[PDB]
Amino acid sequence: FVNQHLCGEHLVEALYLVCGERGFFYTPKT
Amino acid sequence: FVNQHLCGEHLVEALYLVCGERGFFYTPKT
Amino acid sequence: GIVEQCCTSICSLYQLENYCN
Amino acid sequence: GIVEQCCTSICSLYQLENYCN
Repeated sequence: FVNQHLCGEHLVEALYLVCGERGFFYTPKT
Repeated sequence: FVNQHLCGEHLVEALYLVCGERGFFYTPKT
Repeated sequence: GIVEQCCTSICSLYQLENYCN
Repeated sequence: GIVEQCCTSICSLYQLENYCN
């Protein structure tokens, strides 16, 4: 079925989109 | 001969690639 | 963390937003 | 900032790496 999980690069794009001007911190750790 | 500017979503992918396991802060306003 | 809630499991809009600055 | 150094202007690998944690 379609996938609803946000992983790797997609998680970072989601944070970019959603956080907007607020920005965010990210660390690819496991 | 392609655009050499990193903007928006592309800026975030570059950071992801380049920073690797170090991680980063993405603060667009500053 | 975000990987656990969003990648391993599924997160809502607010769980995700809670990781913003 | 990163937007002006890299988006508005062009940045080198090191200027970009300077925004890593």
